[PDB]
Amino acid sequence: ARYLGPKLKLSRREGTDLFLKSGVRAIDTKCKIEQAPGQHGARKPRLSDYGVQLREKQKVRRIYGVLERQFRNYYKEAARLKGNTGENLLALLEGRLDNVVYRMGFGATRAEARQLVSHKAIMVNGRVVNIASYQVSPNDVVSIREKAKKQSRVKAALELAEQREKPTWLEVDAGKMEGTFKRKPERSDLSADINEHLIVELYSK
Amino acid sequence: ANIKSAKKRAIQSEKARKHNASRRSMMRTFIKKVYAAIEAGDKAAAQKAFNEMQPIVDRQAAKGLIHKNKAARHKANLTAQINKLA
Amino acid sequence: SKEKFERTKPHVNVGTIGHVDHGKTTLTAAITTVLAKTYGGAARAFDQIDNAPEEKARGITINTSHVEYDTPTRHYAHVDCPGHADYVKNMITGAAQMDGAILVVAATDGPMPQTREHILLGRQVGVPYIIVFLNKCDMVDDEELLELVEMEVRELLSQYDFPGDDTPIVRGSALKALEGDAEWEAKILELAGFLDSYIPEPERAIDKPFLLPIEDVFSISGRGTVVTGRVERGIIKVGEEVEIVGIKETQKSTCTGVEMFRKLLDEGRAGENVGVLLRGIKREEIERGQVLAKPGTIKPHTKFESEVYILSKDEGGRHTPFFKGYRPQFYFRTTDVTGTIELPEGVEMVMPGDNIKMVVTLIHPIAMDDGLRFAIREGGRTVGAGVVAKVLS
Amino acid sequence: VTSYIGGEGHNLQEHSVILIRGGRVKDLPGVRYHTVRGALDCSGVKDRKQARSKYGVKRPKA
Amino acid sequence: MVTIRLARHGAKKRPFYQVVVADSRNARNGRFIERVGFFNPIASEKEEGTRLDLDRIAHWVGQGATISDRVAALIKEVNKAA
RNA sequence: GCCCGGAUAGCUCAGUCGGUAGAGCAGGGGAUUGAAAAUCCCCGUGUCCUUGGUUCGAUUCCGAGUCCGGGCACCA
RNA sequence: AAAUUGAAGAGUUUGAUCAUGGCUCAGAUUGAACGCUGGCGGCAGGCCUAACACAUGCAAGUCGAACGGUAACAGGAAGAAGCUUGCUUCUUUGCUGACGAGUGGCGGACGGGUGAGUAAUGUCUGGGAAACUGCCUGAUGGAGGGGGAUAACUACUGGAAACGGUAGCUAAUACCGCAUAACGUCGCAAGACCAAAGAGGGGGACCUUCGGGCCUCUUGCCAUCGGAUGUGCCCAGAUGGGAUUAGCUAGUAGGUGGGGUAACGGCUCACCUAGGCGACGAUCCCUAGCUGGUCUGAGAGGAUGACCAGCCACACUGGAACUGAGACACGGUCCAGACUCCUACGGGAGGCAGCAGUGGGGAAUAUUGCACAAUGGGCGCAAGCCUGAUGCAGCCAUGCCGCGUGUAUGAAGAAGGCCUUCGGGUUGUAAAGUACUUUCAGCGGGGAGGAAGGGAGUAAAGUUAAUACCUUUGCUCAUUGACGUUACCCGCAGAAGAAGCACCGGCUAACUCCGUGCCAGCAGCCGCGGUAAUACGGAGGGUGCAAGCGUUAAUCGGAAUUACUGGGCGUAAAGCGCACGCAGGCGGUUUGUUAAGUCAGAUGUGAAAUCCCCGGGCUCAACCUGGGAACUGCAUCUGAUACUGGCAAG
Repeated sequence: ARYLGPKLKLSRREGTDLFLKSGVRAIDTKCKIEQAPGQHGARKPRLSDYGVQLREKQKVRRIYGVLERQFRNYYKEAARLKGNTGENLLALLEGRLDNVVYRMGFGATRAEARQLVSHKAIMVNGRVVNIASYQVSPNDVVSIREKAKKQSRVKAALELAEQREKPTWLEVDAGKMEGTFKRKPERSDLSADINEHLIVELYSK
Repeated sequence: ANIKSAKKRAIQSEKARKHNASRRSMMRTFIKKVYAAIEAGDKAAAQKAFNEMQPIVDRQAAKGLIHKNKAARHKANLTAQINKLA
Repeated sequence: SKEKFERTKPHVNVGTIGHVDHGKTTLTAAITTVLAKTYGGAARAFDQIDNAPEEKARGITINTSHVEYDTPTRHYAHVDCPGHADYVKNMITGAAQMDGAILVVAATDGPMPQTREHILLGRQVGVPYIIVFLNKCDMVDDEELLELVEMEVRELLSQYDFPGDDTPIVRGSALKALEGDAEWEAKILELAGFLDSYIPEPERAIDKPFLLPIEDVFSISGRGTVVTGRVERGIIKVGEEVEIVGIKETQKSTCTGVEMFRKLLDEGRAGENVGVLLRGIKREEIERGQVLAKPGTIKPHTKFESEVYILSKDEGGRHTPFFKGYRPQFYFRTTDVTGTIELPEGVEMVMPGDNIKMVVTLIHPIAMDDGLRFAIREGGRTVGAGVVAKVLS
Repeated sequence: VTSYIGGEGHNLQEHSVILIRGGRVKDLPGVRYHTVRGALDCSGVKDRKQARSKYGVKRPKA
Repeated sequence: MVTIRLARHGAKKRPFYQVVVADSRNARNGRFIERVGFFNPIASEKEEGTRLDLDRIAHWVGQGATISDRVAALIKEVNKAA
């Protein structure tokens, strides 16, 4: 499941850009930044020791654009792997194709990039990929299909990635419409949107 | 279950049942001829009698008449009487 | 596992009408009995006149069209319906399902209420195709008075605009035709001559989307749920996917059998009775208030728009105007259902002998489309005849 | 068992054949159940629009 | 009597076999006393998909065992020592 | 699929089961009270089965139908 | 080829407060339902209720190269016959292919299902000694002769059916003794003594009844000694409840002999002695297949054995016996019980807890599927035959995961709703407008792999009769996919076909208003609600989840709330009213000596599957699968001797 409705709603509640709807409205008419959504958006949100956890979990799932079933899946995988679950999950979250495609300018938003990956616009290793959750391997290249190399929405997005610093585990070239996923994602540049203390609290319940 | 597509191995079991029943009492009651040589006191004549028995004692366990390795115990139980003699 | 009925020659749904004690089951036995002698070639035979336990056990008349037979032109299936005033409902629905009817009357009683009620149904709700039989003729002491007794039947026809003498009115003694009396076996089979030509012929709506208004339902032990009745439209074949709509929630099944008259059926046809076996369905859920159909051809509704004519007292209608807010009983295929009615903008009443636009609101849903006929009744009389012009939600 | 019926609108009767779930309400003595609306002879509750999946009430009605 | 046979594994349209030391009184995909190899008849680019223990079969047939026809085939394309 | 019976104020009792349904008991409101009980002072209910008919007349009769009980009735 | 990430707090006692402690609660999970809602794809899942009864279908048999026979089908061979006329009919002939039916050989007891028994030497964990087997397989011997039966078939015949009845013929790989046999059998030894089956292929020579024989090969038999998957016994430790569950046993306890057993023991019978077992649990009566492992939680602990997999018992009921390696048995046999069914009323028939299907129960459940393609199993002399076994599509939101339902951009944001300070704000760049693609579904096009083996032709080799026969391979090409337009991929518009569900007093993420005005109900607890309620119900907006959603129950958690991990008892529920003292537990200090336990050590084992760690693969995941890590203990035995334990003295 994906967000079909109005996308800029979310960013205003969550205190972040979510990297969607990165356009602008003219002369800041009814610009609706610096407010939370709706008529009661000027009222303060209220917390509990679990409430902070649910609001941080919403945050991370709106960053990387993943379902709760996807995030529960990756967190079981994080715990299958040795070491600590928290850092094991943060390594999982940063490498997935839809995010690497937004980082690599193919989509000017998260929703352009998730539509690109589903709609066979990105092929990886030269082979077509129709799922958001494919793990790009180190030193491999993501590569636009010819029928997506015509998309005006992508051609604007890849220019919006030039003179834009990219997370230091990948590079992209507008002129190729191809980006090298140079190496493994690094927690020392990007981490996920949650509290490592809270994630072990719910088993004590 | 209720059915099998053939029935003839069930009739093969009854054909066998009756030809085993008819001769399992035959091969075991001949021993009344052996017992008179046990009563005569003499180990060698007792043994010769059990050797006269051996033709029917091995075939009774080869065949379906009691099945399995049942010749061994019959030979053992009858010996355990005649081995008191010398 | 069963043997198969083969769709050879045209085929028609018919039925007996008239009162109790008059001959209402006797006549339909007796015609089929003389047919096996006369059409079929046989000699008068004891197995001709009696019938098997197994059909009697189920074809109690009031839930089952128990009678199927053959004639030189067509096959027939036939429905048996109550002759008394305690129960008339299964006649007045059965009229819209049949292509014509066999009218029985007994000289011993004379005419009774159901000989005068069931004759009207072919104008009111069904079709005007009636053939007539005058029963127990042997009882009357004078033949020349029997002839005047038959002029009563020509009047009874003429009461409800049936032609009093161009309708075929056989004289007979159906229990004497049944047993093998030489005079009365020879005075029944004229009726099957007329049945072969008065319909004149069935015509079947087997091009249209499948509509089986269910008449009755059965529980086969170990195999489950069979739903059956006259097919009003369309076709079924074995392994088709099928939808049940009507008084219940809509659900889908697979028709995994298709039968007619307790035999498997190479093809279910419109205008004839057909049964359908259903996969993964339990006898706990199903009811006769259902209608089987091809998925997405017809939907259940409680509300509908319609045109309806209100009879004049001439036609045995009202003489009082028909006001808004009435609660008439409607008649749709195998089933009757009652609804509260409404009249057009600024109409509080419509007069007897006038046509109106109506909106109905039933007390239970049935499967409905445009072009479905009804008649209305308001209790003591039928008062109108009409058609669903479109369904509403 | 005594079984609570929630929201106004009662289609159940002194012979209505029904289903009931757990309904915890120690507020009322002995009551440990809740009667499921829109199941068997029980129809769904009146004036609901925030429920559809609860009370058997379907996509909304008055 | 002991046998060296296929016992079956793997999902719909995508099967697998474990080559196994078994009795004909046993269930095919059930009881065995040893796995002597694996055979994935469909798999491509899976190096760990296939083994067969020739050394084990030579022990078993010395004890009077028989190789089933899939096994008797597979030993001629697996190396004659294992 | 059909057929039968039951529908006087919250309760009760009456009323040619053809002749404009009458009365009582209990309760509720208001006031007291922020509210309620209780009290004190005011006041109402008839689904007289819904709805069509029969008749000079329907409360009470007949069909139609709901809920609830009961009847008639089946295994391609 | 290695390894851990785990332990919690919150609402609620009162005017206010601390401690103790119950109640409620946040979390995770189920073969789950209920109720709403739903598009697409993968793999997975769907009685978890009545061991309750099943309509109808369907699930291990098979070989003519064991035998006698010749119903069917075709053919040959021969006769006869007809203008079908050298082409055509009929007949005959077991003569051939061949096969209906009978006799005969091995498995059907196998696979598959269920959880009713069994608290169990079944099962778990580990050993002990008196055991055994289909059949595969190591290896030794043997095959003399004679006699004898009968179905099929042949004829005759009753009954509704079951059931057959009457009478005749005869064959074997069918029937039987003696013979005859190995490392064989028994016997203390002398000595006696043990089996059984043939059939089939074919050539030069050679006989000849021209059948056949002989010859040789192939195929099969029987006895017997070995091996082995499989199976049994014994033994030790462990195995829910009632002690308001106190006696149980002589067929015991112990012994001895016969009997009996695969073997073993009062197994069983009997004698003789009198003992055995129990209140720290005999006995009595109740419940429950177990286990690897599945769920939950720091784990202990608890729940729990299901989806997959090892094993046990069972299959509407009761009695008994047998077929066979092995079965009072699921697919079979005699009888009884109940019900049901056929019936000529005499009589007979049947048990899905196999597969599909179904009625019923209940809160609740797939298609009388499809297929020879591939895996195993049973017969097969071999080609071959069987299989609902097996593989594989369907149905369904039953399970899990992955994907999509459009998206870049875009306002004087405009109406409306909502909220409002009445300015606007906001819903929302959401709409309008501008720009773009079709993934997926659809439709069309293309199309891998699951396939190995198997068939035949032909050559050489081996086997061998110089020779065939018999058989393998080489080589040729004969032939082989259910699932199925497959998996996977490519073309083609076009946003076109894809959003509902629950929540907003606090614990709990969401706030404002209005009405109903202590009402409707509302929460689990505290409680909310009595006319401007984030507690009701709705509105809008907000929050949370998503083709799934909420809710209910169930399990486990929080709980230390029975505390080893991890509690109190003066007084929080609380120390025996007191003494004396056995059971059992515990034992100063000193001398000597010992060690199974401990500890050091080793040997044997918990395999696979399942589990865990690390890889590999199906695009990813779900899913599949490899390698490597795990199994602390247990059984037994070796060193040390501080110590528990043992032995002796002071």
